[PDB]
Amino acid sequence: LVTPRVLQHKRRRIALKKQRTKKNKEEAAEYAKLLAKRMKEAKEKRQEQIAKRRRLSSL
Amino acid sequence: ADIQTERAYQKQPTIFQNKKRVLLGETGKEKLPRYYKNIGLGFKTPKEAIEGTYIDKKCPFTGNVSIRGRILSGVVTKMKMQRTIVIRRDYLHYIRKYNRFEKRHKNMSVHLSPCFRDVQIGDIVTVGECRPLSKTVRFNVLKVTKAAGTKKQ
Amino acid sequence: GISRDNWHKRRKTGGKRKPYHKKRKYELGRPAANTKIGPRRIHTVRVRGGNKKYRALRLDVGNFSWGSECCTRKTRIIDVVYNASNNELVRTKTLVKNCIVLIDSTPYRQWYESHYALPLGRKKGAKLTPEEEEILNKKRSKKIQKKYDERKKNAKISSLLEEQFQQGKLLACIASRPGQCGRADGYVLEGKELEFYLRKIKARKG
Amino acid sequence: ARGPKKHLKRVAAPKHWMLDKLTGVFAPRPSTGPHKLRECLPLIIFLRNRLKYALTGDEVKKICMQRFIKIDGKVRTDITYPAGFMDVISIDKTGENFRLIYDTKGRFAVHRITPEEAKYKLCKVRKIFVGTKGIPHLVTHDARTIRYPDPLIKVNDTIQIDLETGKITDFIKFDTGNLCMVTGGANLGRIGVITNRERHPGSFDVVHVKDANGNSFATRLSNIFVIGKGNKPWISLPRGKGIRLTIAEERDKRLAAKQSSG
RNA sequence: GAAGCAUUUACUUUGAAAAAAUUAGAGUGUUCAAAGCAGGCCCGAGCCGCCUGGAUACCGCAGCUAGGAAUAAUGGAAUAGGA
RNA sequence: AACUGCGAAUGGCUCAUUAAAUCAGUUAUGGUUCCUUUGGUCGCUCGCCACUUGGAUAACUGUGGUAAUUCUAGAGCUAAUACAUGCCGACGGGCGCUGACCCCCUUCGCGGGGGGGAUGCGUGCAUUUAUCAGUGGUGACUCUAGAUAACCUCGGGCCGAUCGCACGCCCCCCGUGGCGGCGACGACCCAUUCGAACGUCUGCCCUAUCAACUUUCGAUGGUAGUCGCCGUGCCUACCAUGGUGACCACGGGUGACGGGGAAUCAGGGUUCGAUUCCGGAGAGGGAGCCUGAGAAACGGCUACCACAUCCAAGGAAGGCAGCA
Ligand SMILES: [Mg+2]
Ligand SMILES: [Mg+2]
Ligand SMILES: [Mg+2]
Ligand SMILES: [Mg+2]
Ligand SMILES: [Mg+2]
Ligand SMILES: [Mg+2]
Repeated sequence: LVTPRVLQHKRRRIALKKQRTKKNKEEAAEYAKLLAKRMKEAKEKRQEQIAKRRRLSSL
Repeated sequence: ADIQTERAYQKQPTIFQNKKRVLLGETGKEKLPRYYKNIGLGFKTPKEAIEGTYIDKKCPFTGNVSIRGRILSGVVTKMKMQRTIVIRRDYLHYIRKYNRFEKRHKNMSVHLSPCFRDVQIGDIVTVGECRPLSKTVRFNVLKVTKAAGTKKQ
Repeated sequence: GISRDNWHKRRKTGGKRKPYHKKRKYELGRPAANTKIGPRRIHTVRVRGGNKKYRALRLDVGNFSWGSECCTRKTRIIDVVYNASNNELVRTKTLVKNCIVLIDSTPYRQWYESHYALPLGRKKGAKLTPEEEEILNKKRSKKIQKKYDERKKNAKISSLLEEQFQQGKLLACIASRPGQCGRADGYVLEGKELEFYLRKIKARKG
Repeated sequence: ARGPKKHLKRVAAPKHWMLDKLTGVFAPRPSTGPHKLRECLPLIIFLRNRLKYALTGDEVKKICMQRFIKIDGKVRTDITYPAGFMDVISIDKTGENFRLIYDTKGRFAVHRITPEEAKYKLCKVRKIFVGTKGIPHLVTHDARTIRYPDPLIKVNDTIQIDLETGKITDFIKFDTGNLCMVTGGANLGRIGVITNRERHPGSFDVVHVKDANGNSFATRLSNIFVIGKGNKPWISLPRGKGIRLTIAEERDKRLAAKQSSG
């Protein structure tokens, strides 16, 4: 029998879907900016190593 | 003589041979690519495994075995029983009451890949433990050391 | 039942060993599937851990790959023609892991006609006209004809595959294990192993 | 045996539990959980044998079923739940907030920490792998699976996570000169500074540790839990600070203590 | 510090790992003891409790690890295919 | 009461078997399975009931059978987190092939170099193949993740038709709907815990009045399979002729379960360990299975053998090496 308790349970299930897809989106965006800043640092260290090669190739 | 001496076609499973050989290539000479791997623990891959043409699915360098566990040594005693040799491992067993030793030995059958060509009786081999390869074979030859030889008559 | 234990074999020295326990459930075997060619019949068996296996008892279709062209099509299996283990597995038409089969070649040639726009496997041509002329020509545009010609310059197929496509049947090799997975999938034989297996099949003839 | 065992005899129990002999045949038999059987402390013995808030197992069962015992911020009602190392037990009716860390005898000591410290814990990275759709994961010395960690974090490093979110706050690398605690073996519970790590391919790596008094010792890499950046621990060390006293100087200290108070 | 050892072993010393119980052994007046793993200190009473233990050793041979290198075995240049 | 779920594979007992077997220390799974706990994951898929679909069956009523059992038949009801069947939403699209058409181009008659694109065909995880490139990782991958072409088993993989406790919030389009917190149960998969199973190295009593064994009917190895949870003569086909032994193989005995340990007591040693902890094995003897994550289970079943109980002689029921 359809009861407002049953409809409340259905709404609760849909709300769990909403909150977990929002969780996925937020986590992915935060990790995207983390993977920017990290290995942006590693790229600039490789550029520093290349600049060290250039510095020690002209003395 | 050739490598295709069985009823089934012998090939390395991870090499695709039919890679669209067209007129831009030479007919010949073509040489099909060779799969080999570096096993760890500081053991060099022999060059005969690099440009040999044998197919051996139990070879530690061109096959599907992985070396893990124990690394042992022994002396070759039999070289019958194709692609497999018998080595002998001598050791001393301590007996407490007489506080002396006695001399014991154990044979184990090991897989000898055809990347080791000049192997003779009396040679010292290094073996590495792998998964069971047959009823009695659990080790695989990694390195062959000659004994008092290299000069013949 | 049928058991695949170790303690019933003789020792390495040849000595006879005694059993110290009854045969356990974890060391059982089962009767072989003996997959044949016919309308599809698959029985499931409940296995260790509650998982499933699929005894393919009779199979008629399979998923085979060209490989050189990277074309995978479902196609019908016609016959078993060679087996490296046993000849009775050929004469009883049994599908096992490394057997050599004959498969229908129409999906592969249909992909070839649709992709390269060259007639493949045609004896004399201009016979199936109201389908083949419209599937080869299209009166297509210019740049698309240019890219089709760029495909056309690298569209040569070996002579063995050519005569097999003329015959309508291709030689393939199973790569899955029917009776474990319930499927008979594989690849089309090409090149050196095609020559090898053709020589073998010729050799048993006479 | 035809299946898994569900009992545990009393003399077969872990020694560091300090169970006696005459009070039973059986031992509490910790349930399956985020800690191993030999490296845990089920709630029944922590609540009955160490804190003595209970005298039997029924009293433990009812104070658990009143639903105020919190392990890592979650209410646990299973009286044989494996508590395990570096885990925070909060009572928060009496307001204790213990943490489980070894003393220098290799035994789980009662260690009261402040309410502000009970927000976080230290976890040791045991695996990093990439899951489906190319997203990385890590598995701690607990069963915790953290998704999207920092890409600088490698295996057998430690991470500071905060409870009730599970997110990573900070981490330190396993590097020479960092403070560590030994979490298994003969030197269990000792605290020192990493000086050397020599690698044995195939076999286990051994790490050489020097404590505050210069007593150098070695142990396997699996029994190393880094706890601080260089010299300062990130948690509160227990009484004794992980310095193992010899039996002679411990006897001297005990005699001096009984002379002062006696 | 990344890499390797100008032989490889035995030997010896060290370090890890060798269940608990039992044995040896530290502490503790079970009324003594065999035992046990406990206990001890102030109350003029709020004391709405304080201190402390539940060590340590040993665990053959085989396996792993780091120093020594005498003793014992073994190896390198003689058709030089030597460094 | 009964259906459903779970447990009954732990514990207890005994030491008959068992001599590189069991077992101990060591090591391995990069060669596998794993109920439960714990942590991840559960709008990632473009595709005329959803404000809830369908049929039964117990308990219950009632008519019985048999000498006899935890034996059950026929009739009439009624449930589900049992058994099935099956949407909506997210959902706007994105991405990859396909490309009729449309636009700017060397322009001269063309060769043109770039762009938009209607229409189609596919898409997620798991499965089974094949190909390509080389985000994290190990001493070492044929690892992990990615890309492509497909497949995806009707004894047919997931993508919630389940259940409690608080009861609240938004209303224009309009007051009749729409939203919400905390749990319980559930799940394909990954990790974790408890393991289990298979392996590596070394180690066992007496006997030669046991010196050669094994190999037709697998003995040792190779190739391809089959089966299995996986590695492997585990089994099959085709080959090769191997493998072990005076450093005691093979065979026989044991009044032999192994070990931690026990007695003795200069140092050495000699005996003992059925027996409360760990490991194994068995349930009168052999054999075969069902169910389940897990058993070749015996306080489960089937059969034979040996004992044995009740019977109205048609049948039926057994298993103390659990506690007494
Ligand atoms: Mg059950
Ligand atoms: Mg006996
Ligand atoms: Mg015994
Ligand atoms: Mg027992
Ligand atoms: Mg049994
Ligand atoms: Mg039985």
